[PDB]
Amino acid sequence: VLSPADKTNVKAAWGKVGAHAGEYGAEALERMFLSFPTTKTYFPHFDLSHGSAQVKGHGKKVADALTNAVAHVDDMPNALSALSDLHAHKLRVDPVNFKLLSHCLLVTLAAHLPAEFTPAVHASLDKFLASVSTVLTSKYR
Amino acid sequence: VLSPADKTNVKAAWGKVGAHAGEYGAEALERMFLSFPTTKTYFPHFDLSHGSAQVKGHGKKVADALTNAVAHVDDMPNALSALSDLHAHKLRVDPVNFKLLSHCLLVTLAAHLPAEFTPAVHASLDKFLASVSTVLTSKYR
Amino acid sequence: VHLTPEEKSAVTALWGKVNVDEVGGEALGRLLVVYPWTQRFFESFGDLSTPDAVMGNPKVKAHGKKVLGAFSDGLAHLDNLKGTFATLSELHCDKLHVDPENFRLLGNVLVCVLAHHFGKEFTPPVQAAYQKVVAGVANALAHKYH
Amino acid sequence: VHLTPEEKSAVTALWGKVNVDEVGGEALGRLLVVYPWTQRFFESFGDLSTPDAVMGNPKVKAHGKKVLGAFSDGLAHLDNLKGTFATLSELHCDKLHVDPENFRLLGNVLVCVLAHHFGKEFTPPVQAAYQKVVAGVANALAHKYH
Ligand code: HEM
Ligand code: HEM
Ligand code: HEM
Ligand code: HEM
Ligand SMILES: *Cc1cc(OC)ccc1OCc1cccc(CO)n1
Ligand SMILES: *Cc1cc(OC)ccc1OCc1cccc(CO)n1
Repeated sequence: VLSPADKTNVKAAWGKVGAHAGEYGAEALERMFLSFPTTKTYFPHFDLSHGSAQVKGHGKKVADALTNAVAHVDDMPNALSALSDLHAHKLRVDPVNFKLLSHCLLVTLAAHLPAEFTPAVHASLDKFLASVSTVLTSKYR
Repeated sequence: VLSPADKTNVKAAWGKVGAHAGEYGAEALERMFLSFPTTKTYFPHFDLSHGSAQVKGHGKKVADALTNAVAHVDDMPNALSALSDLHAHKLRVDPVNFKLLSHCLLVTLAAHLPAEFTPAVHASLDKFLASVSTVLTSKYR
Repeated sequence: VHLTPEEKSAVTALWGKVNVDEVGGEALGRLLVVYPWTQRFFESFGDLSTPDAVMGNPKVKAHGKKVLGAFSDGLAHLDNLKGTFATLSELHCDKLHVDPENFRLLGNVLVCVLAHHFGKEFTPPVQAAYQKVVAGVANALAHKYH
Repeated sequence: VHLTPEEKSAVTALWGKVNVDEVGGEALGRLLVVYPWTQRFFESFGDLSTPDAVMGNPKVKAHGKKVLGAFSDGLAHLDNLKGTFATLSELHCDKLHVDPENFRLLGNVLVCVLAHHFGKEFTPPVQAAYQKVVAGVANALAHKYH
């Protein structure tokens, strides 16, 4: 459950990401694949080589989804319904994996936007990603 | 995130508790205190001996809070704000302890309402308690 | 794991009444239903599309029986769970790469199933004793990780 | 005993640039701010009521320095993290009863702090190496639980 300050912090920090969302999305995925190799098994037919065009494209997909979630932080279940169908119903992604990607997203943010990554914003972004992960790993249809 | 089905499953099942609220709530606590001793550290001022009248009374408050949660399943953050202030702001209970109590509540329900504890109902009850747990451990004000 | 002689007797008395044909399958089945992502490890088990499908699945019941048997062996060697589960640990950790938290989940699902089958006979003291056992088994399974 | 020759070189090289008086305090401070329930273990540390209060608390900064010192001890003995943290494991598990999940969280907060300080220098390969270190430190500390 996000506080008003959390919502404020998420929107401001993600806004600062701006046009780099796709770039950061891809970096977070690469960090996850390299740091936690087991996560690659969820993408059996992907070209996960470094600099992969496919991973670049997927990073943009992931980033755009988060942008959408940020715009509907008060109505995520409805906004991310289709993504939940995919991750929870079809892929049945183990929730531990969402913690891994959530952590890599934070590492990516901290590596690119140091001035924005304050303890308070860090805390807010963590809750937000945990919230998003909860929605995507739950079957609520 | 609970589905319309989870909500109806929880209402039907928990609805069977009825006048057994205090009994089941007390039993769930006793099971937690006995199975996971570390949980007792949150109740240093309590008489935690078995049969304890203090535990019996507290068991009733816990059961009644759950009944209230079931009734406000669509707006738990709002309905449980007072309890969140208590468990997340004041007591700062480690979330792992909520998983333990949730497990013990499921055990108590299974031991008393075998007909109600179907696999699907078991799944819903688990998600419901995880949901209540999240609200009680989040600082959203 | 350290079980008082009174706890050992209580645990053993209960376990001797367990339906070895159904308990294991209901535990594994509930695991798959309550934590659906665990289904990803049983691709070849056929139909797991619905709760009834999972619970009645012949392969689920048969595999759950093996799981139950592993717990029975664990109860027979509480003084040496790490060695008893060495083989199984290599399998679940090095090969399958099962996240440790899932071992804990199954252990507790089993506890819920025992509670379901024995009702009031599954008292708080008996449960506490079983919690020590499942924690012990869960730990032993994930030791190849440590 | 895990960890490749190249990962060790990467960890050692980056660590030689880490400010031992700051990073630990920043990591502990953030742990307390991001996962508020951890504040309960530091009741005597004073004001922890706000992010600024936490990050400015001298006791938090001082303790973080000891924590970082321990991480350094581990990095100097990467093949024996179990032994390096044996005593600390007794304290955190037997005495303080800190749930092991918290050890993992501190490890990842440390990683976030390293990323924050090093920026581009904290490359995916460097992070992967560090994930192995913190996972090993976390498991070593939870040893008394195994
Ligand atoms: C912050 C959390 C996450 C977000 C916002 C997210 C978002 C997305 C989006 C936008 C897609 C594209 C859907 C489409 O093709 O229409 C996708 C696909 C996918 N995601 Fe995620 N995801 C998240 C975490 C994860 C995690 C942790 C895993 C597993 C380690 C995962 C596994 C997959 C897979 C396997 C696909 C499908 C790839 C394919 O086309 O074969 N996702 N995700
Ligand atoms: C979702 C499950 C839980 C529910 C619904 C719940 C509900 C409640 C309720 C209704 C009260 C009484 C508040 C009042 O009227 O003043 C309470 C108090 C308390 N709870 Fe919980 N609780 C839950 C989980 C936990 C856990 C996991 C712990 C710790 C292991 C815990 C520790 C406490 C303590 C220490 C008190 C204060 C008792 C006192 O001093 O009077 N609770 N809880
Ligand atoms: C913690 C309690 C557990 C026990 C005691 C247990 C026990 C067993 C046993 C006895 C076997 C058969 C090994 C053989 O015949 O060589 C087995 C296999 C297996 N287990 Fe577990 N298990 C546990 C948890 C898990 C969990 C949590 C998962 C994952 C969600 C899992 C996934 C598997 C898989 C995929 C197999 C292989 C089945 C096949 O394809 O033949 N196990 N387990
Ligand atoms: C995983 C990495 C960790 C390391 C390397 C570490 C290291 C240390 C060290 C070196 C000490 C000083 C021991 C002494 O001289 O008495 C200590 C004390 C302590 N640690 Fe940790 N620790 C870790 C995680 C945690 C976590 C996650 C918590 C709890 C959330 C925690 C809570 C404490 C407490 C309460 C003390 C005693 C503080 C006092 O003196 O009041 N530690 N730790
Ligand atoms: C608020 C929140 C916190 C955590 O842990 C930090 C996990 C999940 C979560 O909420 C997910 C969420 C968001 C919106 C709506 C619903 C259910 O209607 N759940
Ligand atoms: C739906 C749900 C599932 C889990 O399982 C991990 C945890 C938490 C959660 O939802 C919490 C919740 C409930 C109601 C409203 C909100 C935020 O408005 N969060």
